[PDB]
Amino acid sequence: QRPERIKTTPYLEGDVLSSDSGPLLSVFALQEIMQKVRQVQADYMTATREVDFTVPDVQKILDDIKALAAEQVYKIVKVPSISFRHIVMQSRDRV
Amino acid sequence: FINKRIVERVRVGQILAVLNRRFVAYKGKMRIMDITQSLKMGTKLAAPTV
Amino acid sequence: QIILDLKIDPGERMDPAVRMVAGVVGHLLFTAGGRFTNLTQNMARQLDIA
Repeated sequence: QRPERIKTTPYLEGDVLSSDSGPLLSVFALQEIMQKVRQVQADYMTATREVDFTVPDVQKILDDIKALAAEQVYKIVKVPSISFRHIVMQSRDRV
Repeated sequence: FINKRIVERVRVGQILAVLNRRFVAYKGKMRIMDITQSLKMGTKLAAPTV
Repeated sequence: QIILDLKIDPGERMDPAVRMVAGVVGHLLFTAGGRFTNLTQNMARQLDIA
């Protein structure tokens, strides 16, 4: 289906060592940034408003941005709001 | 006799009159770290012996 | 967007020949060209001493 991956000569055929993917490197890349900062702050004195570098679940976020694409701003009614009312006084010709 | 202005009797308008020294305060969000102990990290390269 | 460095640690003890052959590999695997760079200004120095 792709003529860039047709093995006609046995030169590009070897063992299969490991396998990565999209959502296995993105959670991995956020771990190796926060671990480099939590290390060099725990080795020497610092002076910082304390923040805690955690790694959120990226797969829930991309499953939640798409969930905002299903929401509807408008609504569909059969009658508008009442928008006006009246107060009957003790008279019978003036409200 | 001591020629050092240790105690004056001042009016209440002169309480804030000693504000004349310039301080420099670093930001709260930025950080300040001491890397004096970081001038010794490093491995000695072993010479190749057979 | 992502650069590389060297991670000097004393917790391991490797062969003195695995460093020199890893300098020949880095001089033809990475790119420190005139437009972008894969490896930093310090690791480009340490692959030369290797």
